Amino acid sequence: MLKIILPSLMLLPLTWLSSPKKTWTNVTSYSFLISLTSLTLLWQTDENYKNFSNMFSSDPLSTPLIILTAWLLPLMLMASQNHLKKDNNVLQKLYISMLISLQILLIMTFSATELIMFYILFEATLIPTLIIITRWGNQTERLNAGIYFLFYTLIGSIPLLIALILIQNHVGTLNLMILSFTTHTLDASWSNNLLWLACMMAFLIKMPLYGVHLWLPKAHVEAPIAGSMILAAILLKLGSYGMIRISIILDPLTKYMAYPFILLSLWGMIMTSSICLRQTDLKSLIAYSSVSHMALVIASIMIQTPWSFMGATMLMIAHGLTSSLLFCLANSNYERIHSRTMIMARGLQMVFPLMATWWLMASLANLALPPSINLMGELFITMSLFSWSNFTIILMGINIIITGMYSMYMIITTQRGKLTNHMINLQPSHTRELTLMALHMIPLILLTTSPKLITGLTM
Amino acid sequence: MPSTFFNLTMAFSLSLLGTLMFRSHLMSTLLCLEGMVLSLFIMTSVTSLNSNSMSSMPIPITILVFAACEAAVGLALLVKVSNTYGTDYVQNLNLLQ
Amino acid sequence: ARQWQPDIEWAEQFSGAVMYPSKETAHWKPPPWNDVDIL
Amino acid sequence: ARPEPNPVIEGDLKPAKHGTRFFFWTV
Amino acid sequence: PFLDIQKKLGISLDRHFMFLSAEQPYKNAARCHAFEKEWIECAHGIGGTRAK
Amino acid sequence: DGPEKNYEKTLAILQIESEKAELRLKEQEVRRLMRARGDGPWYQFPTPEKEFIDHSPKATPDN
Amino acid sequence: QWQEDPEPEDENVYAKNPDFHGYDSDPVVDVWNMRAVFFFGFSIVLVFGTTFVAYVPDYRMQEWARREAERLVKYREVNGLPIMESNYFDPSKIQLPED
Amino acid sequence: VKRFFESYHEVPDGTQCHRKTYITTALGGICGIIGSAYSVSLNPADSTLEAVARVGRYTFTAAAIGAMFGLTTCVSAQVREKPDDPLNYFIGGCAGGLTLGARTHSYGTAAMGCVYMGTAAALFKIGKLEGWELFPTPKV
Amino acid sequence: FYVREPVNAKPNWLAVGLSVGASVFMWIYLIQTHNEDVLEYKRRNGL
Amino acid sequence: MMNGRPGHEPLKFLPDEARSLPPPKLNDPRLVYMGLLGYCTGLMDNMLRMRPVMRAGLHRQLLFVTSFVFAGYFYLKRQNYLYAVKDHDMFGYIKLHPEDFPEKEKKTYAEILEPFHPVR
Amino acid sequence: MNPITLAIIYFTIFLGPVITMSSTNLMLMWVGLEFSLLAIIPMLINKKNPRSTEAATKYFVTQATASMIILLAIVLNYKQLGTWMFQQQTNGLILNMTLMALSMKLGLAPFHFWLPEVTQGIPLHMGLILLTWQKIAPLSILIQIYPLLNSTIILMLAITSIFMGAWGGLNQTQMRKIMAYSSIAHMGWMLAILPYNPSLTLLNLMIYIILTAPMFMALMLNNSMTINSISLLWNKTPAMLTMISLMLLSLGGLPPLTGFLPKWIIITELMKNNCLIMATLMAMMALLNLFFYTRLIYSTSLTMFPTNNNSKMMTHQTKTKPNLMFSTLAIMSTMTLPLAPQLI
Amino acid sequence: LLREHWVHILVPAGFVFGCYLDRKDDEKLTAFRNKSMLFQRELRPNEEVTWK
Ligand SMILES: CCCCCCCCCCCCCCCCCC(=O)OC[C@H](COP(=O)(O)OCCN)OC(=O)CCCCCCCCCCCCCCCCC
Repeated sequence: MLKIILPSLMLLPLTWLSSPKKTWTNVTSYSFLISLTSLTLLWQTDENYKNFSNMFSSDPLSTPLIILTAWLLPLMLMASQNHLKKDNNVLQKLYISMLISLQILLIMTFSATELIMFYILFEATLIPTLIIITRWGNQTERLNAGIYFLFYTLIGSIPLLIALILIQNHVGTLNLMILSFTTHTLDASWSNNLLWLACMMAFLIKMPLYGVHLWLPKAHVEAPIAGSMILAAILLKLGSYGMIRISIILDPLTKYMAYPFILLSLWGMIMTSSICLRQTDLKSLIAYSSVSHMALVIASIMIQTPWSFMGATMLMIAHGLTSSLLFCLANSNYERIHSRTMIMARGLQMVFPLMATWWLMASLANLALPPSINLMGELFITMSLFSWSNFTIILMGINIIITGMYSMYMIITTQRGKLTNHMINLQPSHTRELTLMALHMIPLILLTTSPKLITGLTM
Repeated sequence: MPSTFFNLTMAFSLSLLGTLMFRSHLMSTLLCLEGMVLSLFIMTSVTSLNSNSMSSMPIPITILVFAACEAAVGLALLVKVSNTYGTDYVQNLNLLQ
Repeated sequence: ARQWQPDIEWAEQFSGAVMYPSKETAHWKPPPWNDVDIL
Repeated sequence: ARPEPNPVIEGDLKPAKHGTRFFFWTV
Repeated sequence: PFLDIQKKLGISLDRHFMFLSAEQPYKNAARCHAFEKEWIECAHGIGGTRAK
Repeated sequence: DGPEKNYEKTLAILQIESEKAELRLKEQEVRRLMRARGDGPWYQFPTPEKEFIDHSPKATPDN
Repeated sequence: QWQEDPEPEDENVYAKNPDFHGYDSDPVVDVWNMRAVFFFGFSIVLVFGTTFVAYVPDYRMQEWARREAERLVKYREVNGLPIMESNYFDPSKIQLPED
Repeated sequence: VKRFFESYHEVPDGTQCHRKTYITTALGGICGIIGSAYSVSLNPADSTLEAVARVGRYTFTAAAIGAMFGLTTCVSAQVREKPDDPLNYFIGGCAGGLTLGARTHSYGTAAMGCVYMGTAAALFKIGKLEGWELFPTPKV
Repeated sequence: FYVREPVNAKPNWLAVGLSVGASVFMWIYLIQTHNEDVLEYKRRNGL
Repeated sequence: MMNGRPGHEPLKFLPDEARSLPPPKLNDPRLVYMGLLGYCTGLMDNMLRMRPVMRAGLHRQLLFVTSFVFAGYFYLKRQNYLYAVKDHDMFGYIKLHPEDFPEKEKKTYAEILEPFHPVR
Repeated sequence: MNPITLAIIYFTIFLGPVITMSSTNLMLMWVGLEFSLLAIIPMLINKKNPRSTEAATKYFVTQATASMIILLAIVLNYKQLGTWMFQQQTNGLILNMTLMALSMKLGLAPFHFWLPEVTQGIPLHMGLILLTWQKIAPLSILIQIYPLLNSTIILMLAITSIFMGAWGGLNQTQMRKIMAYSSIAHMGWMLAILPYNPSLTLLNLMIYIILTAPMFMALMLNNSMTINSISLLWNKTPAMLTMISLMLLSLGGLPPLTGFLPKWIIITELMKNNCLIMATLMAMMALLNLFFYTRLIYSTSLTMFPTNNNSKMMTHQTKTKPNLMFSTLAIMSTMTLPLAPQLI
Repeated sequence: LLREHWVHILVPAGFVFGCYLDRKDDEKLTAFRNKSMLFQRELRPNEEVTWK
């Protein structure tokens, strides 16, 4: 997998060497094709994993993501052509390159055989992200948000560093292939009960768990649209990908060491879903929607039943695409409105007829409408959770009712009701804004036709 | 030397306790500092002499030659201080806080 | 609307000989820029 | 009696086995 | 030692006089010269961990 | 090119990684042994050199 | 008060360039930055990509297994063998602990 | 004068609390002295007496955290009948956290202290239970 | 142009020739070392 | 560590014994990296000194890309030796002290009984 | 300085560490340490400002008493073994003295008070030498004697330094002292692995030198001893803003950059030796160091602090360039990580 | 081909280089070329490599 990567690196030379006026089209047009080369990995004609080479591999779980990581770079660069079009021609070429490095790094992290290669690349992605959030962040508080995003991930990260070096000494190689075909069975000691927490905690932090998710609402609030898309679509899912590949070892402990997180997540799912119900900042509501719909995932990567896992793989890819779509349209309202407040800007369909159709489809993806991969995902996690304990439906049942309420409230108070009297007149929709959306949903429609590709390792 | 090398050693520790707890004048430290070099010089010379190790007598003196200059530097700093503050008192040396 | 660049006040805090000023520490004052004192 | 000298590793160098075996470096 | 510029250059400015059995002036043998020899020709080729 | 290439490539990747793993662990055991044993070329700490011991005929007769 | 610029206004790019596509202010760059984005975006990724992804054959062997079952179910049923015997690794291979 | 402290570990936990509390109290007190010493050497006092007082305050506070830790952990173990249970220690660590909190007259510190100190003590128990090695000799 | 004629108005032609010439000596020694090296390696071992 | 080894060259860079090892291919990814590492140093310099970034010091750019690379071949040549000594040393010991590194025997998975923890 | 004097001093400041490293007779190692003490004091007071005399008089007393303690260890050994050099047999207290003493000259842990203060009153230039070409000497003496020193003490001085360095740095706003504090911290990691794998100490040093030397020549390019001063870097010289950003995050352990390797392999070596207690606590507060590094990042790069009109004047004038060393030592430092295996 | 028609060849070239670099890895990991159990066959006539 060096075509999904080397051609990517070369994007950096192109963003720099290219003309200031033509820099945007060379980069966006080329990475669209970079995504097309990424699609070749999907050609798996047998169940064996495609080990491209010693360090680089792609199995069913990584492949559905590498393609998404390559896909969003085009979109990210199309959603940030407006803001970042007021810059000095060298601030742009920095932002474009920053976005380019994220998927170079993220493509490799999702396509990495050695778990510590994951760690080095895993924690590197913070550098590009923190720059995108802090350097271009509009609000006074991004310095703070950046600190929260760096420390919560970093304090979790050093325990994983110690744990992975620890298993290398215990087993003798951090190669995901071998670690899988070798006998690593923890022994339920008090210490192992700590190892397990060391490995999972760093992944559980960037996958916002109810206890440590305050970093994500603060980060996406002041982050520029491209950073918020990256955090929701690819960055948070880095934590999920890690939990799937790391729990191959630590096989016995999670049977009983998971209860704490599972309950934290399911109760967390309800409270995070509910506070979405009365949050005035739209970007705030989407972020907590992201916490709740990701709290379902940590509760399926821990129950560990075949269906959970691919419920997880289905939902992660699906929610990634949906969340960005929501964060992308939130930005289009923010740029014309100039405020994140949900109460202002009422009645837009009256003035932006189509964006409202995109808003409606994004919300229906947000809630579980049935001919969507989003629902298949939740339906499956719901099933397994029920298997874990029939009572789980109650808590995963209060979340579904709340999820319907906030998803439609975003449509009802932003895209319906009487028009706002006279905010700065709202200029019509650009074709870029609409495509950036179409590019998010057309793939959501196509993937829903053949869900098999994003089903995970389990199935 | 069994107990004659304990007096000298404790002399060095009593001189150690001195250089480490300052009081007013800086000269008293420097002066104390020198008390150690004498104790080291005496101990080095003593054992070299009762080990009949003549190949090592060079050291007892190299110790003094280096210690003398060391002290020369120390006093020039001291003179520099009572040229800038009119006293050698250490309290004055509290600007770097 | 432009990214908020830091104003004078945000800058002010970083002055002073100690970032997080203590009870008595705050009483101190920043070191002279020339590295030479008036006494 | 003088103690025995540590034994002597013998042979000729051959490129290291599988290369620097540092974390994930095909090298 | 840390940088053996002495062995390399072949010079011996610092090694000739490190032990009591080194060449003493006018060959006036030191005291304990009967032993240090016996204790360093023993520990020669045997590293410290096994000179101990 | 086929199912054959990845299966055979993955087995080659596993053999390199399995052999690297066995050696890395054996290093840690060898390195534990030579440190304490001091019977191997690594961890051979120095003692004075007999190349300075003066074996000349000295003045006194008991040297 | 200190010196600094007054907040700049945001231009109505739709006032000039009434055909603004949202990519860049001068018109030709805009046209050529959508003529290449709709094309490389939709025309040869959503179309050629979906074509190729649709034609990936027997993805993860699930087109092979619906036949192998059929000949195994064909073979097992006609020869009278149990369709899915209840132990997979044969008991004979398994040397169970004798305790 | 070290064979002593070690004794704490030798007898099974939850048993002979008297010794446990005494030993734990001493360690805290020793730390008190050292801590006061650094606190007096640097950031000196105004009068000899004022500093003697400090030393006393720090010593007692530390001795107290030592005692309650020892007492709580021993008693919890005995009552809960879990001879070896990390939690026992946590109860004790929390206790120390609270004491410290009181001597500093702050509920918040007690919060900081209850979790952090307790966690730390618990880890000590686990450490002993799992034979974790601290400051290990080089064995490479 | 410049009131104070830039010190860099016309190249330090020495700095070119010891910079260019030095690098071309590096290569001719480096490439030489490799082939020379390969040989010894090949013959030192059987081949 | 590896110092104190018999025959150690007290101040030498790469003992001739390292002649036995294969020479680093000039295009070894690493040496090529050092090259890029170098080009960047050059470009960076131009930038910090405020010169046209790429179109300036085309002589220097060469000195850099060619100094770093030169350094590489001769460094890697050594680091490669050091690692190679490590095996000579390591493998030898495994044998000279065989008992300590016995070849234990591994049973087929049939014999071994690994406890099955149900997921349920 | 009469250029002759400059030569004599500089030669001594350079013969000082070199004699230490080359010799084996400890005595000759002591005088190497002594010459470094004598040579550095003249340069320290070059401005001769009132702050400077204070700096030198502290540096000298701290250095002198430690030098005397190191000599006492050599003198004591001479009587416990006729040799003039530490051996397996050496009394444990003899070695511990050498650790404390040498940990004072290097300024590690509870003896970390002199360094921050002398780093504050000396010029940026002499700051570098006082931080990096004066640590080589004592460390050499320790690295030579590693087989014999105590694993317990080193670890305590190691951990303490890491903490003191980190905590001290958080509050400081003067750059010279932020660096002094970082050096205390890095010096800590170095002395942590000395008992186990000295060869890694020499890596955690070089990398520190290849990181700090560019960082200081950056601070002085604009001679800014204040963060506020370095924050207006964007106006005075914009290009160094990019690399200053990466080098400081490299000084802390963040993974893509070269700075991770020293911490990563030290942690790997300590876990190989089973200190998974010690290593864990060190790595954790190591994360505190990055917080103050990033706070500076914020002021200098990610956010643009307001500047002064008189700055436009300094822009006009051609900026005297940064030496080439900056680049070669900025890149080899910010990104060599892909080449770690050969470094170790 | 350098009137801005050379910046367009940068990425396309990266693909080529990647493909080349990629097929190189295949050459390295060619043990068990055809020695795998599931896929071991006698080289059919006129075929020297089962998979290249
Ligand atoms: C890949 C990993 C994840 C990557 C995410 C980002 C990728 C972006 C770049 C690539 C985008 C395209 C490639 C990825 C998606 C591929 C989808 C696809 O290939 O569709 C296959 C489909 C033919 O179906 P087939 O594959 O044969 O199904 C198996 C039956 N046994 O082919 C078709 O027939 C296409 C038909 C198009 C029209 C569909 C009309 C029906 C739509 C029903 C919508 C129902 C309501 C949806 C509600 C959503 C929420 C509101």
